[PDB]
Amino acid sequence: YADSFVIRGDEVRQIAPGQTGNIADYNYKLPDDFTGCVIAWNSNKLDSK
Amino acid sequence: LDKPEAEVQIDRLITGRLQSLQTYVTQQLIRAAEIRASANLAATKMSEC
Repeated sequence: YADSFVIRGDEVRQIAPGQTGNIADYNYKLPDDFTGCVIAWNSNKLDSK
Repeated sequence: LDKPEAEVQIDRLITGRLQSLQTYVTQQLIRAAEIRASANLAATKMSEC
């Protein structure tokens, strides 16, 4: 399953098991026993205006 | 502590406490053998004395 979304660079650390924060808690929560891979890249060239 | 960090500290506590129980039981089995032998001697003396 591929879950796609856009966040700030400083929020990237929240996309991980055992983490907390306003993304981890209110937007996208992973389980503590999460199995899978997290891939992220800078999209400033495409998404910023 | 965060989960993956807590699990390490908890694992140590479980191992130590479980090991302590194993030690306790082993010593009780050895002591039980000594007492059983004494009881057998007492039973013999009751019959013969």
